[PDB]
Amino acid sequence: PNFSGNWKIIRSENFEELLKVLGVNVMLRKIAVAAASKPAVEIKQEGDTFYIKESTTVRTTEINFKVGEEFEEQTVDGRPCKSLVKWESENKMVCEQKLLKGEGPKTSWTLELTNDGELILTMTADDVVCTKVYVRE
Ligand SMILES: *C/C=C(C)/C=C/C1=C(C)CCCC1(C)C
Repeated sequence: PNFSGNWKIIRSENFEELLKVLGVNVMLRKIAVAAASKPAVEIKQEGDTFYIKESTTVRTTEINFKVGEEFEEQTVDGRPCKSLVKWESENKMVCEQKLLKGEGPKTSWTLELTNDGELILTMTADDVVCTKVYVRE
C-alpha cells in the first residue's frame, strides 16, 4: 500500500453538515463548500512518514506526521489538536484527535486505499460523518 499520489475528488457526502457541527458560520460554510468542489489532494508516503496537502481556490493546508508518533494538527475549522495515527489494517489508517483548548465535538479522520485505486477519506465530528472519495489524476 502506497498512498502517494496526486488525487482528484470524485465524490463527497455530508461535508457541509460536518462544518455546521464544527460550528462554522453559514457565510464561511457556503464559501467552504463551494471551494471544496474542485480541490487537489497531494500525498507523499515514505514508509510510515506522510505529507498531505489539500488545496481549494480559497485555501491550501499542509500537514506532515509519522504513523505511531503524536503530532499537532488543526481541526478542519482551525482548532488545535494533538493527533495520533495508527494503521487499522494494511490499507487503512485512523487518526484520533484530542482538542488542546476548551471543549468541542470529538473529531477524527481515516484514510483508506482500496484495491481498485480509490482513496477514501472519512471525517467525523461527534456523530456526523463525511466521506470523500478520490482517484489519481
Ligand atoms: C474536504 C476534505 C478535507 C478538507 C479534508 C482534508 C484532509 C485531507 C484531505 C487528508 C486528511 C486530513 C484532512 C485535513 C482532514
